[PDB]
Formats: sequence, structure tokens, C-alpha cells
Amino acid sequence: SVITSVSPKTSNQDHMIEEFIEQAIVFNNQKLESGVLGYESLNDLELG
Amino acid sequence: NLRKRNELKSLFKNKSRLSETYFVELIDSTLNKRDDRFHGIWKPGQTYQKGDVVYYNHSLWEMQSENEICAKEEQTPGISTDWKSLLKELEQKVDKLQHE
Repeated sequence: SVITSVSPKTSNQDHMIEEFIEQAIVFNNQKLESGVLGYESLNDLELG
Repeated sequence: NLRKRNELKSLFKNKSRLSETYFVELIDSTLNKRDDRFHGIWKPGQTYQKGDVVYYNHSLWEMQSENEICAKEEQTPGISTDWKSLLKELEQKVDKLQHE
């Protein structure tokens, strides 16, 4: 085996490149804790 | 009066949730300079009420006037007739006996 590239005239596939847009970003990162001391801003402590 | 530093420090840990009893115990256990009448060192620009206690040079002074006063820059405990102290009355009396 020998590794080469993909071409639209030897196969029908190419490299797929698209543009990144800042305002359409979604994060995938969940907080480990919530609502407890040490993990929230002072504005968000509800004094339960 | 109820709790010590090592008991209050036991309610505020890293993963706990807050509650109102913790703050009740925090407020009751420290010194409330308005409700227990003690303000430490005299400062101009404050307002005082009848019964306040203040430390000025080498003496503790209680305020006599019944209405609120503004601590003026050039009125200082000893100059004015608002404040009072015993360590000065007794001092002068013993000075008199010493001289006599």
C-alpha cells in the first residue's frame, strides 16, 4: 500500500473546506456543577 | 457570642449550598458596632448617637448629647462638651492631690 490524495478526475471526491462563522457558534461543554459555592458568580447565588 | 471562628468556618465549604441560618449565625456571632455601641477610633465625618463609646488618645469616651451629631474636624473629644471620660477627671483630681 502507498498513500496518495483524492482527486475529482481520478475519483469523484475532493477535499471539503467551508468557512467558519463566529456568530453561529455552538459550544459543547457542560458545567461540572451548578448552584453551589465555588461555581457561580455572586449575582447568581439565590440563597436557597 | 454563640460561635467561634472554627465553627463558622465549618459552614462555608466548597460544594455546599447557602441558606439563611448560616447568615443569621454569622451576623449574631460578630460585633455589630451600631447595636452594641462601640466604634473603635474617633474619625471626623461620622455621625454618632447617644451612648456611643469611642477611643481617643489614651482614653475611652462616651457621648452625652441626646441628639445625633456630626463629628466635626476641629471638635475633638476633650475640646467639646459632647463627650466625657473618667480617666481624665480622676487624672486631674490625683494631679491636684499630688500638687497639694
